[PDB]
Amino acid sequence: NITEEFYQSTCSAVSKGYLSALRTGWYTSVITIELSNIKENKCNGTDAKVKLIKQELDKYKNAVTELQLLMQSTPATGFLLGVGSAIASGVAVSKVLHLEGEVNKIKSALLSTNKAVVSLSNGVSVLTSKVLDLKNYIDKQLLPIVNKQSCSISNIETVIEFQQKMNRFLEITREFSVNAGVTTPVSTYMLTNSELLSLINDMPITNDQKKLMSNNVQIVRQQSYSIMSIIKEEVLAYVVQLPLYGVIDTPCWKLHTSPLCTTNTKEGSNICLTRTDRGWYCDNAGSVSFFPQAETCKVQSNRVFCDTMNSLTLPSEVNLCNVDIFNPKYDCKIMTSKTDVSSSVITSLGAIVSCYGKTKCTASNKNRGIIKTFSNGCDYVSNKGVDTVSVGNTLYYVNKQEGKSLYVKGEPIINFYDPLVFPSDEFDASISQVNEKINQSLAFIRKFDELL
Amino acid sequence: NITEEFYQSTCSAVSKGYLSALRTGWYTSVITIELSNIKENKCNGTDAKVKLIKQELDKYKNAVTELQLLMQSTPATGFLLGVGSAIASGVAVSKVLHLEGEVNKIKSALLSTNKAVVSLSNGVSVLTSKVLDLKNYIDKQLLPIVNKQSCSISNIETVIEFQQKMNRFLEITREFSVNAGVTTPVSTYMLTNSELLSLINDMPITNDQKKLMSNNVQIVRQQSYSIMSIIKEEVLAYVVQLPLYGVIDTPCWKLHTSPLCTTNTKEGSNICLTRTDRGWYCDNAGSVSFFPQAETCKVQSNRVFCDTMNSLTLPSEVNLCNVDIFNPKYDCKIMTSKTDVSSSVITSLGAIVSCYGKTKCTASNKNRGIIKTFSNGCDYVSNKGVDTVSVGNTLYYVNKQEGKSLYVKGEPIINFYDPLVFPSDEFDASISQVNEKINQSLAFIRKFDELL
Amino acid sequence: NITEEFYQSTCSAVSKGYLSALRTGWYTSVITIELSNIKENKCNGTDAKVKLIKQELDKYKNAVTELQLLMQSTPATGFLLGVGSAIASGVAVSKVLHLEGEVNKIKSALLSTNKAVVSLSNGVSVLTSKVLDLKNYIDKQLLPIVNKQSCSISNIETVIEFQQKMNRFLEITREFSVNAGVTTPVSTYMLTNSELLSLINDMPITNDQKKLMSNNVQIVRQQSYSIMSIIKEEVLAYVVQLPLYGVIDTPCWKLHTSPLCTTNTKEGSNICLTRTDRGWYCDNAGSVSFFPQAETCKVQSNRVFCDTMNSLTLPSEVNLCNVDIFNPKYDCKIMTSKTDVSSSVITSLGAIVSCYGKTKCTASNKNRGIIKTFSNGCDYVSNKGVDTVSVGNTLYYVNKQEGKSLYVKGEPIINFYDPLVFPSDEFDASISQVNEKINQSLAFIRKFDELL
Repeated sequence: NITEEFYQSTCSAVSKGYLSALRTGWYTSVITIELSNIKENKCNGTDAKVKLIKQELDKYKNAVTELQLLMQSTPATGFLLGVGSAIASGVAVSKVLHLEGEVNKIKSALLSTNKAVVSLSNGVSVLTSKVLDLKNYIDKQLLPIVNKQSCSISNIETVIEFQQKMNRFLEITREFSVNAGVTTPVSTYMLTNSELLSLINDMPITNDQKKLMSNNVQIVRQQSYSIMSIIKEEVLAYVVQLPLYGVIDTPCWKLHTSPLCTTNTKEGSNICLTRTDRGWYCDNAGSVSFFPQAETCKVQSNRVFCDTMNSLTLPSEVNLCNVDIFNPKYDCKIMTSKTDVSSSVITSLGAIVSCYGKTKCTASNKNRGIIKTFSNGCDYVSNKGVDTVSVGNTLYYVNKQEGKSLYVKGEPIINFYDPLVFPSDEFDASISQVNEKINQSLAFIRKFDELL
Repeated sequence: NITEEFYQSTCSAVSKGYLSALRTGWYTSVITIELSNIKENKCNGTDAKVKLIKQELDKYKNAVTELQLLMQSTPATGFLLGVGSAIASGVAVSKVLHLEGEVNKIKSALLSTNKAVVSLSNGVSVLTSKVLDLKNYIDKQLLPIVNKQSCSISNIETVIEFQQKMNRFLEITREFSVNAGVTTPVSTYMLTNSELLSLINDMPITNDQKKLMSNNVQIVRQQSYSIMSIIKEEVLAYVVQLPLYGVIDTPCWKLHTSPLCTTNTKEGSNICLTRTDRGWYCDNAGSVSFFPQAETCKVQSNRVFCDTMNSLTLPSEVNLCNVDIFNPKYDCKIMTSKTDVSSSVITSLGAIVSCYGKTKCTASNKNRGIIKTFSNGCDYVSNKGVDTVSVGNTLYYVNKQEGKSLYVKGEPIINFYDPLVFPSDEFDASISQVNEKINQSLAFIRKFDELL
Repeated sequence: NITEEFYQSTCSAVSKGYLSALRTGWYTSVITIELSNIKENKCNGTDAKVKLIKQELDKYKNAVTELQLLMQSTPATGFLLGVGSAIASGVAVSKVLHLEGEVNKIKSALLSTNKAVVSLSNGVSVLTSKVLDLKNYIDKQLLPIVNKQSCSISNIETVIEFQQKMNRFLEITREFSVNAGVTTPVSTYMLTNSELLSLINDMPITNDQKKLMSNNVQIVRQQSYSIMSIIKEEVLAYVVQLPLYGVIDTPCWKLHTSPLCTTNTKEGSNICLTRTDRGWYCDNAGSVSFFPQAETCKVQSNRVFCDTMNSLTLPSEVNLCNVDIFNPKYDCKIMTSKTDVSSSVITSLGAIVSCYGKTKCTASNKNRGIIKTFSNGCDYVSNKGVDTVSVGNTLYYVNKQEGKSLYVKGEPIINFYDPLVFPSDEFDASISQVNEKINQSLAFIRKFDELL
């Protein structure tokens, strides 16, 4: 389903067999945990069971005061990408929860059922859920024991039952403290698989997005956030910021670039060219979304998950950069220099190899050994036969993803540019920029020749 | 308390309502944990309690030898920032602890009280503390049981008591192994809240810094380090590198830049300008501290915490860059190019929006929907009315921090520069650099015209 | 054993007392854990022990289904470095394990002994091991209890024995879920010290590499990967990708660069020069390996561990850049600008200090206070006397590593270049590039003077 074409003219390759899943929104859900006020009780004794229960209660109290310590702390966590607050919706919902009666309203609403829809003070309604019931255990089967009337423990079963109806509050508090209240990815302790699926079921997305997020809950967790919101009264509420995917089943292709120099035998004076448009290109609505940072975009089988916050808006004519560089519809972006370095780029369905100078290049195999030797120039081999490629000192491994590969032979575009008037200081210039500079220099030389 | 002013001339905004807290030093404290030499004992049996105790002792021995495994391992963890060793003081204190009799001296000093001041071998005195007492349990209430004379366990209370007077050694050892001996931020297991506050109380800082670090212990942990130092004899010592704040209650302002191009209708030939001085500007003593990396600086309410290691020293005249770009006192830094891209910058008290070409721009609201439409040019709206802003394909969320915003209307400085002789290759140039280049080109053309 | 020489001509320093350990391959080993199919059993009761056992079994089932959730998820995790898949070998071994009968073959092979060599379906034989035996406990001492015939628990010893013959499956599953199936560094829970040493013993490396990796198992863990491979039948297999070091005991030196400007008293017109070749330089076979990213290379005492994937191949003549910049054998790389900034670089055996303009510079000591004051110009002091250095607003700490330092006095190379025709826009140019630009400008001026 994944097809790859390599263009020898620009030493770039694309993979147009991918399906898109772009995050175009945020969904906030409040998760509450009921707590108990046992700090007043101070049951103590020389008995081993009493000491163990006291230590467990001390750990619980430490966790509670350490969560309360985060209450007075605001939560917060290529060059043209810009900046943005990814957790802004979560902190807004937290601030809306910070008002006086919202805790009382959430308790009154959740006092009947586990999951309910609550209208907040700002007019925005968010789904609310209760995951843990610690009060129902402490105040009913532990509070009489901790009370000073008895201050005695019958058996170790009680302390183990407490540890197990706990340990989860402990891990949640530890994660909140380590991640300063903003934790990503959301762990299973913070939101288990069943509760996550239930929350996805009641989200107002459509059936296709529901199925997609149910089949990629790991990516959902990786693209989610959990922010500490309130610790007041006898409840603990933290907001989960689930992603919203509004772009479903649309074409996307990843573009890989490798530097292409000239084949001059001299050590110097070897001009070079490289394309500065690496990343994913997703189409959503009459335009192409550019994702320069490949780390923010995750690939699951044939489906790619990308974040629109770290994205750039480009016109639909950017696709012509792959077929015709000198097309007038769009201005392709290139980088110019003459550092004759040797390097190779590993692709999903192959490996672009371009070693220059006195650097060897071997495409080895796990059984037949070396099967291909590269000369001076851009080259590309599909992963059907070659398992790993070696460039000089390095030993790169080629991904063994199944698919089809295509080779588009063409004359390199660096052979059409005169090295005498070739600028080698461009960092983020374009084809039009380089053409204008070359024309300026050539016309300068022409007018000098005419004046002489 | 936070005020923001936006300048239309340079498409930059500042927020001068912040208070500074700069780290200008390091404080090292040694924390010791007593251990026991049970490796000689090999009590075993078919009883379930004996097997459980043996497994717990095996886990303890594994933790001990895994900490001893780190003994023979040295600990170690915009372009003009430079390099530096953040844990150099900690490794120096560790090396000073590595001498022969320092372990014996620390044991003799801490044998009486929990916290004491110890003069080291290098003449530097550091506060020392003992957080765990595992020897007092193992050698007094467990050693007779583990001894081969009995090799029998009366009840499961003993194994649970051991697990709980432990599990903390376990987590500490796991964190040390995961983080290669240098862990940051310091977890509550490594230094609890009470011990951290006690250590802050005896630090020789003044009352203001004491109160500030007591109210921001989360930031203190985030800016602290814990380095494994020694595992010898029957003690385990690791050094905690707490930050020292020598700059308290001084003005600081964060500056945000957005690219500003021309409003030409052509697809190309659209010159642009951007300021390359993003980051925080803190004044400490007759100078401004520049922090290009915003990740290293953390904001807590109206107080900002910054690290002087990743800082640059700038004269006090750098403030004039906000009011008068062409002031002769200081040379403002700008970036020149003509890639007409569309992007927006989210600010603390608003959002700077600058979309260019055929890219739409809407400032939506959670209740009234779209409330503002942006034309071609730099613009800025305060977060009082707009909740989220959308640029083309993206959907950015505006922070809802309370404050005041100001708009300073002015003619853009790109309208005063001729695009014909405008350089578009500058990456880290300045106003003087661009003026010199433009003057050179203009004088070149002038002298050609005079020669013809 | 570590010697450092500082060159005043280029304001760069080297440390040639290091020994190399380069990773030139990957070793994959399959680790299997036996599981049991208890999901059919649904023993329940009002007894406290029954409830505790049911909760433990529910936690085990949640861990199992959460590991099964990762089954349908492919695992995946200066400008001339290129890209590459570090876990490609691991995912290839996982795909080879994905075939039909490979699980049955691995079970049949491991049914007799703990560690055995297994020929895979692709013809590549990998060492296989079994670390946990959970089936031998559950199906023999727990299954009769969980069976509906009794559904009763005699004592809490059973549940504690289960928790302890577990908790490790729990931590492994939690780490796999947090790290999306690809975890690095490999924790001790995933591969303990004894099993790691045993695996190193049977690896086909030579004795020298065996000893080196046995003495640096922390670095081995830091440079290793653990990838979820299969969860089928009643076994759980995850592949460990250990590093292979094929370059042993070869010279390596780290090069540090600091900007060096002119000593002009004017605020502007102060040209500067900086070398853009920071990083480690390791020799392996007739060539020098360049590692621009210092984060990927770790230093252990006098031995440096580097990754060849993030490396560049350079000729052996690159060593001449340290002694003779203008040597014709190799073209040294420099950066040109005139931003007169003040900064210092902390070195292993000293600190290169270069502050320019009105910025103070003090080299303080822990006992004698300030011992040295720097004038305008590049300077370097060995860590023998100075403990910490201060540049303007900053307070940098100097590493106290023992060694020898050398000072090579020389005239700065910026004094040989005319500032009038000095280009100040070069980002990654070379000495030849700057010389060509200067010669072009000078010849242009010459021919103008001759024409006038």
